[PDB]
Amino acid sequence: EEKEILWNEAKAFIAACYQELGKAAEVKDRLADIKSEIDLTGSYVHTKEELEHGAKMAWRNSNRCIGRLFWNSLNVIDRRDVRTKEEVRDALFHHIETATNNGKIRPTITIFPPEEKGEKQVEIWNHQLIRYAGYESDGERIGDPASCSLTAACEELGWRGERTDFDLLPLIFRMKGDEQPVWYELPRSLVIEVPITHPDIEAFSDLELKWYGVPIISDMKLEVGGIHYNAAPFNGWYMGTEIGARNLADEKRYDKLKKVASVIGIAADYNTDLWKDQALVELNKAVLHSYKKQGVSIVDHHTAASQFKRFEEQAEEAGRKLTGDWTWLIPPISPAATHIFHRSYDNSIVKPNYFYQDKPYE
Amino acid sequence: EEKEILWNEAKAFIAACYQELGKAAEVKDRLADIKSEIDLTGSYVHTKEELEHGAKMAWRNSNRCIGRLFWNSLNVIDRRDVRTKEEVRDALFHHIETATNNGKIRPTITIFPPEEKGEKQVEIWNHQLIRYAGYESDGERIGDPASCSLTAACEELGWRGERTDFDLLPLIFRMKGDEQPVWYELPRSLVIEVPITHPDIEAFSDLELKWYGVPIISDMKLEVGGIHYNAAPFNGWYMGTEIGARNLADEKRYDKLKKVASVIGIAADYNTDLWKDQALVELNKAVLHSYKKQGVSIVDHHTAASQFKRFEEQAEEAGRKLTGDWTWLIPPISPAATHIFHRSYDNSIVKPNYFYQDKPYE
Ligand code: HEM
Ligand code: HEM
Ligand SMILES: Cc1cc(N)nc(COc2cncc(CNCCc3cccc(F)c3)c2)c1
Ligand SMILES: Cc1cc(N)nc(COc2cncc(CNCCc3cccc(F)c3)c2)c1
Ligand SMILES: C[C@H](O)[C@H](O)[C@H]1CNc2nc(N)[nH]c(=O)c2N1
Ligand SMILES: C[C@H](O)[C@H](O)[C@H]1CNc2nc(N)[nH]c(=O)c2N1
Ligand SMILES: [Cl-]
Ligand SMILES: [Cl-]
Repeated sequence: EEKEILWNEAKAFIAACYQELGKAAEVKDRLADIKSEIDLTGSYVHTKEELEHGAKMAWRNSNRCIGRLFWNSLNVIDRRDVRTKEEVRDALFHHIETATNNGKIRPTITIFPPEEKGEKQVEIWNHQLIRYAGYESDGERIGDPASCSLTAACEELGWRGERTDFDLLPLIFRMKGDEQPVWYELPRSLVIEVPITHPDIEAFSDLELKWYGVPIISDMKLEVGGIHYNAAPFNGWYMGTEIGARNLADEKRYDKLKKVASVIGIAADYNTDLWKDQALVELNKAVLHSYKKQGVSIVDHHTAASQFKRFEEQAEEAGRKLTGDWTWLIPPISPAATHIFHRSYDNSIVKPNYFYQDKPYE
Repeated sequence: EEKEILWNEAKAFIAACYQELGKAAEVKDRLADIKSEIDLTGSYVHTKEELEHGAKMAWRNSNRCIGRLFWNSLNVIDRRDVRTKEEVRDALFHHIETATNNGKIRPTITIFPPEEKGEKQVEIWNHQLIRYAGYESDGERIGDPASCSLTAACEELGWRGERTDFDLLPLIFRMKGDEQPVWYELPRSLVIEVPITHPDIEAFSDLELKWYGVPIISDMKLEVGGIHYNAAPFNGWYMGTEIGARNLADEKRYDKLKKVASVIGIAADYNTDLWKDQALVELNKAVLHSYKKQGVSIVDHHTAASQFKRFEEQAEEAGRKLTGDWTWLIPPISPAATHIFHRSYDNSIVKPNYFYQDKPYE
């Protein structure tokens, strides 16, 4: 059964991949090769062409992603050759450097060896490669609450955070054969951060807010033609609302709205004053302004929605079915000001794609 | 088949209705009565108790409604006794008066005779009892574009609008047996309107915006125990966002955001300035302020969401399954600031309920 699943997915992937690459005449022979290889070894190995396009198709099929217009320009780094934790660490460091690109962010994915018998070769513990630690003890909340369980895990393994609101978590991953993951502190020279200021309101800096430049998802599984790439971190640039409307605004995250209201000089007493709404807008203006002043790539939700419309149009012109998750595609502020809000999307799952997987901690 | 459907729905409704009313011992006899009545006549007649509670259950089951906390206090007016267009007109006039209640809006429903053989006794053409006309000719847009097709229909029948941006449409409905609907102009003394001003920005009045006090949906079908009440208009009070984020903001409605931006003194040139978002917030603050100053009932989306949370809690305590449409329940501004955004809802259809029906025009 396990191998029949692999063969079925491989058949579907290769046909589709080779179609798009105008290599349709080579499907027949390559399928035989794969079929023999699965019979002999219990698996098959992607060509670099197949792997690159698979990772691109996977982004294109990500229903919850508004930034899919640029699926075909994804920078794919092939690291199936790594065998040591030093090599994984350096590959991860390199990803941060080249994706950051001095602020001109390059959408990039680094692909590590895939699962064998469902056996992971490399197991990344980080949710993102760059993220802030979180602490909760004796009514004391510090940092990012979403990071509380990973933070406590790292601190088991001998790491200690400074207990600032923005402690950088170490890279943490486990190798096949090892019982414990290893952790490495991030070189600060690799991590761009942006202080949040407001274009009009000088007092905004009193909040001492900041965020990191590059969101690098490192805990999802990339599936291509029946092959499970459990370790394959990828990044784009931020949409402003992810930071200003969620990361810094959610009560279960940094919960900054009351403080924003105070520094922008409005009362936070009456629901009918819409003070949360006003604070959200100003905080979001601040995030966009700050990233642009520093020369770090970012997109606002209006521009992003316009780009996504072009993605929709391109899908139609290419004769591709479009899939999407309305609940994730709408931005968390002024969603009805985007075209997305006013139409519906088929939330079917097409492969290749990126998938959730169970956390090794918790 | 038609009558078996009626009997099945009746069985399910009466059992549930009489349970909630603590009249469970009377289910058996009432079902026989209904069963005989369907056999003899092809239908059955609700007691006033059944009708009132049915209309209440129907509101409680309305998945897309955030204001369901107050389902049990709905004011039900039984007008199954009407036979003449004069009686329907006066019933409609009365609904507007008593629901408006000098600004202290009473959630009310007026229930007209139900369909017989799927044959309507009364056929209401209005989408809401109080709404603005819309015109489109020679590139000229006036009023509410959502009303363009009904407006053109009324103007076929001898009505003529003043072609102001806020022409009140006449009541328009057709009686069984008549080929054409009749129309009656609304007495202005019955219709409360609210001029939109802003609490801080004096120039806001230059926009000369206004809206009507009471949203009275008059084109949906109320279904109770297999009986189709196609004509049964109902009202609540407005949630502010319905007016400020949709009716006045949508490009396909009044499309006022650029004008709002100008009068609040901000540029409408760059997506990254979030000018639409800022304009939306101020326009929505204006709507809430204006309704409150005039003494007309209204609720903000934060307070409404808090109320809906209590509805959720009450459903659980009563042992009732909760149903809802996430896509309609989230407010169109700052949705992630409400609890609704952060959970999921089962969108199953439970009866009694209100349903869409085909328009007699278009
Ligand atoms: C280039 C800039 C990009 C932008 C602005 C962007 C924007 C977004 C946003 C706003 C979300 C919503 C997630 C949330 O609300 O927390 C999202 C989800 C997602 N994006 Fe993108 N994205 C970009 C690039 C990429 C790339 C390069 C990939 C992968 C190759 C990707 C794959 C995804 C996936 C898988 C999700 C959903 C993750 C989940 O299920 O939780 N995106 N994107
Ligand atoms: C008391 C104040 C009420 C408030 C604040 C309220 C709020 C809302 C809101 C905001 C919507 C969303 C509709 C849209 O986005 O256009 C809605 C939908 C709805 N409400 Fe309510 N509502 C109230 C009372 C009622 C009453 C009395 C009924 C019926 C007895 C009702 C039945 C519905 C129905 C059926 C819908 C969905 C209509 C559709 O499918 O398009 N509501 N409500
Ligand atoms: C590559 C990329 C670029 C960009 N601008 N934004 C993204 C956002 O993608 C994610 C960011 N952060 C977390 C996730 C995954 N979250 C999984 C947990 C979860 C599940 C369901 C709902 C929820 F709110 C949270 C995806 C990814
Ligand atoms: C009773 C009541 C109170 C209150 N505050 N708000 C409401 C709102 O309910 C509606 C208001 N206006 C129109 C409708 C029905 N719209 C049907 C057309 C439609 C279908 C699907 C999507 C859409 F945007 C529009 C319901 C109803
Ligand atoms: C059909 C499409 O999802 C459309 O934009 C929906 C979204 N959710 C909504 N929510 C509300 N409250 N009102 C609406 O008219 C809609 N329209
Ligand atoms: C599961 C629940 O619907 C939750 O609030 C969803 C809604 N849509 C979302 N949309 C985005 N972009 N990000 C999220 O985390 C969520 N969470
Ligand atoms: Cl993030
Ligand atoms: Cl309305």
